[PDB]
Amino acid sequence: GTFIELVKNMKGYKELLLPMEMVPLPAVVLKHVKLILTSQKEHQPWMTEMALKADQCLIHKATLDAKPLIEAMQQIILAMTRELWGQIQRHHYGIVQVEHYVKQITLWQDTPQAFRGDQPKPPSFR
Amino acid sequence: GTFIELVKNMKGYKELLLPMEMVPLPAVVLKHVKLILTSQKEHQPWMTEMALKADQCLIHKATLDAKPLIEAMQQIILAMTRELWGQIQRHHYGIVQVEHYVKQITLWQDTPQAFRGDQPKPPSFRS
Amino acid sequence: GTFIELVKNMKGYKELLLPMEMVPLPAVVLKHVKLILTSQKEHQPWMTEMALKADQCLIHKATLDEAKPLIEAMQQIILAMTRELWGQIQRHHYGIVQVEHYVKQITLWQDTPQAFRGDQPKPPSFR
Amino acid sequence: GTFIELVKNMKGYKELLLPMEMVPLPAVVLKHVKLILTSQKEHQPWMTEMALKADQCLIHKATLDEAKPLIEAMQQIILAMTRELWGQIQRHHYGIVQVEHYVKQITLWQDTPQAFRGDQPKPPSFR
Amino acid sequence: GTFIELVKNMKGYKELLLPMEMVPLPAVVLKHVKLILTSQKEHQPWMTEMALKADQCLIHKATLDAKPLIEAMQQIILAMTRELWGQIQRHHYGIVQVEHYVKQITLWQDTPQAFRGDQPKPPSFRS
Amino acid sequence: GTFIELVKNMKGYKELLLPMEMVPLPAVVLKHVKLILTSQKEHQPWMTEMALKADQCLIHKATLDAKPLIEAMQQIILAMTRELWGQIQRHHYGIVQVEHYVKQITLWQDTPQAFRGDQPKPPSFR
Repeated sequence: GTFIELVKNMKGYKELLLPMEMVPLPAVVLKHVKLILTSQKEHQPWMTEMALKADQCLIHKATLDAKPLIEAMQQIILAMTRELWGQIQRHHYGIVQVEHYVKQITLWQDTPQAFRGDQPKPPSFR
Repeated sequence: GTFIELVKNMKGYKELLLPMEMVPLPAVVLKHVKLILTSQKEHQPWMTEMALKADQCLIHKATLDAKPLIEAMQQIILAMTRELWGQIQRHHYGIVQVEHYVKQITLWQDTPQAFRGDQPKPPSFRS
Repeated sequence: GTFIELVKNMKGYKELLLPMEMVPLPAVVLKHVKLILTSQKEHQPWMTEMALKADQCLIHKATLDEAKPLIEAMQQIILAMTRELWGQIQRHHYGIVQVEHYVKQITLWQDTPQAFRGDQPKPPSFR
Repeated sequence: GTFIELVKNMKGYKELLLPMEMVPLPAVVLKHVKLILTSQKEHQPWMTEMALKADQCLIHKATLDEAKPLIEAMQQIILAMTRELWGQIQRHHYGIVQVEHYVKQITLWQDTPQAFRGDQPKPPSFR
Repeated sequence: GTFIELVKNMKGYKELLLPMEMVPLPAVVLKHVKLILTSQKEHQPWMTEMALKADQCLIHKATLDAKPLIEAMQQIILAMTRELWGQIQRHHYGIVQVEHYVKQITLWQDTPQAFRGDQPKPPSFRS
Repeated sequence: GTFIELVKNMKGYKELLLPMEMVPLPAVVLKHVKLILTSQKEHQPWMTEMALKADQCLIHKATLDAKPLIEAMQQIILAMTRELWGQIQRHHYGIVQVEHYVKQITLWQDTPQAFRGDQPKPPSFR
């Protein structure tokens, strides 16, 4: 995964992916995909990326129907699901709000529990 | 493939992926990713998207190092390269030029081989 | 800390050391050093000193990762550096006045008996 | 020095490290720390960081004053700190531009063969 | 090759050297050097650089007139011609045009042979 | 080496290479290459020439690990080192200053020792 490491060291880079624990489960994340694609018109390039991304999860899920080999796919599904959910948040809240929101989550989850305070408020559907 | 099928059944859709017979090998495609990512400044959102797909492809290749599982994964890798390779040409030529170039190949490929003629050349690089 | 004693009498002096229990583990502290450096667009002399200070911790981690007195001595140096590094991160993220003002409230809040503490003080907003 | 690599590409960056042979022994370096602090009348944030940095050396001196790898490791940390402390002393006494400008002349002067070096470069005036 | 590797890992880098499979033979390349150098006026700094490389290549060829030594030198000569030949095209076509022409060959060469198509032509000569 | 002779007979040509004796030793000359390339940004065409030139010396140096054949490489290393050092001087002092400085060196080194006087002052880092 050296490719992402190079980007993470670049100038003006802000992470847009939530921690694995905070990411929803599969399937339920896919439900939001239909609520966006089916409810959208005037196709745009980003809509194809999500479709070409969501369908990969289904193929991996269908593969459930070597165990170390199988374990790799399960991690991949979570990785793709984490990436896929980021676009869903990017679509609802835009891009700027997600940048600030993700930054606060890290601080609240990094400081010791004795001084965290309260979980930061997620952004609004503006 | 239902999700991609829905997108194709839309208005304003423009396919940007070349036929599988023209995409380079996975190793070659990853080579261009490093050159583009390494020689870039002022990180842009699309750069992260390209990197994430490259990371996913690497994991599958490492996993290769159960026949339905093995055979199915190979198809995913080929699809991943096609999606990633088509995104590279957007950076080199441009999305507008890619549409015509992909469209030209389709008519050229669909035309009978007897009178097919010379293959059209790729567009000019983005300035 | 004889040098520190030479700074207490100075007019504009402040105690730039958060409680030892407040700071997280060294690994997490270094993680936020990259984010502040990566996010920053321009350059100031302070970040260069910050970058060098963090680098020393990694060598100490690698170096640490009859000898008990020295092995224990290395840990104390690493922890002390983390507090100083963690102080800069907090002050930059929130502000010098807010951190010092916040520290006094929480420091007194813990001292007050639990039967009358009430609620914990206001955590500074990221601004 | 991965963090340092993140600062080289920055526009306003300079190499703030004099040659190891140029700096004196640690004891002499700490001696001039008091003079700059004692002479100074007002307070700025930089001296507070300088005071803390010097204090760490004294603990290392006391701490240093199968164990060979760690004992040798402590010496390297002390020497590296002295260069950074010695750099600040020189820049403050003479100036940032003069020190960097002077370093290049002397660095090249030594490289030139003795048969054609001539005379040593100009030592910066105390101003 | 560390030094060249460092340059490739920079921003604004543009490779100007063709693949070794396309460079002419060393004798042919030296032929163009004489024509350019002989038919020139108002000596320019780049002219000296081209001449010096040509002189170095000649010495190696004369030296040919120990297998690791002999084999290693032949690789140097081929590299020398590639570096020298790439510099000739800068004078004929131009640096800007060379970048695209070299870039076009890379995509053309990387594209699968089945659908590779006609080889792109060189740019127009500098006026 | 007839190629350089043709250039040396051209109009408006000024030598920028110091005598062999005044040129530093190898390796130490290479140290300045790193201090320039590693400290440089916004790659420029000349930076590639130095890299493609310095690396040749390393290959020749590695060859140390037929003696008339070997002697040829040693002379080549000095020749390349002399050429490589000229670029280093050209980078620090520019081009105009080096032209004048090299000219004075020749006069001081050509006149008899009874009338040389003092070695000319090398230029400054302007």
